[PDB]
Amino acid sequence: INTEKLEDKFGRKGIKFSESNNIPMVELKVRNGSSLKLSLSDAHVLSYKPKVYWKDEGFEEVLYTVDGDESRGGVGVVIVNGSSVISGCDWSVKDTDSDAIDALQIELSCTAGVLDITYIVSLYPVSMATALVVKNNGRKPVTLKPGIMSYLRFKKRSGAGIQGLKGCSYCPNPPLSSPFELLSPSEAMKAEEGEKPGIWAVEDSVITLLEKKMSRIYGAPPAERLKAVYNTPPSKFETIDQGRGLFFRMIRIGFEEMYVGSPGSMWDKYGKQHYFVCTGPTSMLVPVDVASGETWRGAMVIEHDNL
Amino acid sequence: PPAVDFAFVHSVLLPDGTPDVHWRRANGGQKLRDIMLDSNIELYGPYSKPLSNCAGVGTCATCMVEIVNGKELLNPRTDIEKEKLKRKPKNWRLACQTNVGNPDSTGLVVIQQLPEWKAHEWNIPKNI
Amino acid sequence: IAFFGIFIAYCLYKPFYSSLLNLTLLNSFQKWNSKRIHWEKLINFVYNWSYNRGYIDSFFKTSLIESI
Amino acid sequence: SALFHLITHAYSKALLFLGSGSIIHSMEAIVGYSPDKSQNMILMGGLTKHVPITKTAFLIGTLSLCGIPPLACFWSKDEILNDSLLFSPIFAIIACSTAGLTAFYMFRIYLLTFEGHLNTYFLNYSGKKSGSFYSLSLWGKEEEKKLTMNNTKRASFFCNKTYKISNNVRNQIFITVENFGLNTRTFYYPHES
Ligand code: FES
Repeated sequence: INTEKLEDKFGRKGIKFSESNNIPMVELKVRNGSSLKLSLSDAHVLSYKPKVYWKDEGFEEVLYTVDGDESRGGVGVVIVNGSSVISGCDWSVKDTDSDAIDALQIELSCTAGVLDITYIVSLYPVSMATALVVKNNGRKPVTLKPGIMSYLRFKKRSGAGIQGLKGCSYCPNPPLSSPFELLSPSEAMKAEEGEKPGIWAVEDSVITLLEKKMSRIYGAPPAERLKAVYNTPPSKFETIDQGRGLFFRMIRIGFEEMYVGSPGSMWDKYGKQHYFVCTGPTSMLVPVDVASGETWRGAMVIEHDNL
Repeated sequence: PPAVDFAFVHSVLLPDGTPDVHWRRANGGQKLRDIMLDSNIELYGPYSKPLSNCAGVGTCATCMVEIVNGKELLNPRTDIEKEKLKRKPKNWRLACQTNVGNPDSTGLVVIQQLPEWKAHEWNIPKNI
Repeated sequence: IAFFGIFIAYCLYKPFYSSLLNLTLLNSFQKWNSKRIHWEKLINFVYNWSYNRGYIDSFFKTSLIESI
Repeated sequence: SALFHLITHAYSKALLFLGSGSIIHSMEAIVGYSPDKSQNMILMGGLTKHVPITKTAFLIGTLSLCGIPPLACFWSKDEILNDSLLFSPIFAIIACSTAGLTAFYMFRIYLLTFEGHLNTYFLNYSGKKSGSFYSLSLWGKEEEKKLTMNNTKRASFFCNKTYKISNNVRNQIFITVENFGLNTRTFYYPHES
């Protein structure tokens, strides 16, 4: 049980490390009964149960993961170049002395050669914050494309929206290839109503439904090349459930575009309950190049205001 | 084309602790409310519901926005902004009564939306 | 008619994450009224009415107590 | 019918006013004592989660004013319109229109207060609640010792330069000094009266 060693090294009052089925795992429980389960050595956060209702067991599950297969399910961080750079399962904790009981934070760290991709999973009493930060060490600027693919579950198949991506343009674009996929990038654009290529369209719906196949990316990086005003897309939006009365807000920091993916009717090909949505911030069309030695940051924050 | 460069700093800081700037492009000067509504940025806040505001005329003090670096291309306070708000830091104008100028206009006005419910003060350099 | 008033209140003020209506209809509501030009006069006049208090208080405080 | 309408109204709207006072004295803990804040229905927002008994009271009162038949008082207004509509054309259809308007504004009053998010601690509007929540950054030891006094981040320190325009930088250097966290961090929620 190496997680026992990590617990007596960095375990705190609200941080509990566990090891079962040879999976190193950690649970973060802040004062208000909000739980957060993270699988160590993989940079894959599985379950997130924040206190939504004011009952005793009012906390509800947010991230869609299947029962026995933690490999396919939950929010996960992703890096490509054009292949998955962080496919190595070499993540290790760095520090946890974060706050008293109110908010907790785990600092995973790996190394893909010249890149020190360190990674922060922070629990505040209403929010997950999944925050990547990389740093070059070699004498080559890298052309990586990062992303943080979250998989939010909805109780009702019809109760699905995002509520606030209007006004900003989008292109239907496949997702980034993840080790924690639910649909492949080739089938996410298949069996529709958006056309596969990067055709651009201004959104004219204050809350875009997630009933159909349409899996797209909001942002105009062609105008980002202008580095004028360029109409920066909204850095936050209200994803709603509407089967049960709650919602969430996905705040992006550092990332440039926002990917959304609706499985449509083909969620029955994988799962039988809790129809989900694959939403995450990315820098996918125009990659990010840091330097031959600088650092770059990017974070995604799910927060609720029901409490 | 003649493009006026808005910024529209949000009142709520990001979880990082840094403000978010959105850089809306909207062309010309007609009305800052109609610009922020046509270009879809949060002007009202909790008054964004339909009848919770006067919807452009100026009878409520709801679409107030703190504007800094904006002594260049604005209309002056039209005595509704000078009366419906009376004791404010004077960088605060009502978006639907103010006007950023005429079509042939370029500028870098930065307009912190929702000055109420904010944490920062903006430390404007003293005038004159 | 009472349920109609209830519904006009519900489709506006009830939020999308807790309203029992279908999202496919709630989006078409704002799609049909994304212009806000015919509502930018109706809502304007209703708020002017409710804020000037029908203008009757202003009429009395201009022509009845100021007259006195 | 006038007196039955008076009885049901004086037992319903009095209930609504007592519910409004309980709403108010729940809201004073949020916004302090200011009738432009502690009675402002817009930033009342969402109180079904916090004050359920007052929610049920105000809901029953407003539904009694709208004339709900089984669990409320429709029959007073039923007799009103039954004795009114076969009297005159002027004082009937406009009375029904004002009854519909009554349903509308009373349910607006109910919905803007109770059903929804709080609209005062809402993290899309209230920056004070955000600064109180995120007591630590999302990077730990990196990017700063902590940052207060963030400057005009118009370029976001991303080596961005401007094209042919009026101006990009100038003698305008304004330090957007943010507030702090981990101070008066409680910010209690509205408990029941
Ligand atoms: S909306 Fe009423 S003042 Fe601008």
